[PDB]
Amino acid sequence: GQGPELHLASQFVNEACRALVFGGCVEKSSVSRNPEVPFESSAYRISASARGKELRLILSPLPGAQPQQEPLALVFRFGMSGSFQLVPREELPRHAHLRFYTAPPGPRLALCFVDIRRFGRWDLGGKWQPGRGPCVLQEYQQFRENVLRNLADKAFDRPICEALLDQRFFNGIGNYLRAEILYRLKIPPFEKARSVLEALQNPDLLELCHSVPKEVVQLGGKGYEEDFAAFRAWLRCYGMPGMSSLQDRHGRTIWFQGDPGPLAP
DNA sequence: CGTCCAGTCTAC
DNA sequence: TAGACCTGGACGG
Repeated sequence: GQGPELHLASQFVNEACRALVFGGCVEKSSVSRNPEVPFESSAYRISASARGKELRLILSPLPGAQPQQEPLALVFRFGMSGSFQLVPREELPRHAHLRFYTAPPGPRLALCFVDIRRFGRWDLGGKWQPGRGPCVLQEYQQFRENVLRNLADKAFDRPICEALLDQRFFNGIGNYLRAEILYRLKIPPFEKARSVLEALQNPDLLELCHSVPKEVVQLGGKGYEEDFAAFRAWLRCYGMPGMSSLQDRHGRTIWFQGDPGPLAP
């Protein structure tokens, strides 16, 4: 996921787990090379929040939960294939690498971090990855100033479609989003980042870095395969017939119309 | 069958 | 940076 997927997952966790109570340990799959989660509680609630391409779960024990314990936070990055699912306890998906189990009475469910390709990671702190800029979805004003007040940075030397994946500055922006955003303004992908942003020191590029991911979040769907049909209709550029497409210098495909721009490999 | 396609993260 | 890290779906002999 990119920002909208992390945001929708955080919403899913909060809605699904709102009236659930978990107990037991946090079971990690043998196959997963991420950390064991050292947390056991007779009774705990799960909640989520998102910031850019990161999701923080908090495990919060109830009054009286044994053993006595402070709440524990985990931060996930999803990679290419990461998702949350709430399934029956006996019918865990293939590639569920982290499971939290409901306590009884009522049906015995499992909240699972499911990650086919195992690119997703998690950490025992609750701290956002330092270096990551403000969330384009929830911290717009901070994200926007953080760009304009650092155009001198060597990252803005690169073409605009490469800078747009720099998570120090576009925390939440992924491959489909850079395609869709530039297509709305018809900005050539291999225009020089500093030149495109100096030109605004009309929704502009930084406004669309907020508003376009927001359009995806308001669509809902995406696991939270039917409300993928809507999303695939929503795309105007990325992967769409009669669209130009090159590799950026890190070998990532950028979709666009017409003029590729001055720095085009 | 077979090949190619879909965000970090860390060590050269 | 450039390569590694993984699985499954899509498309082609």
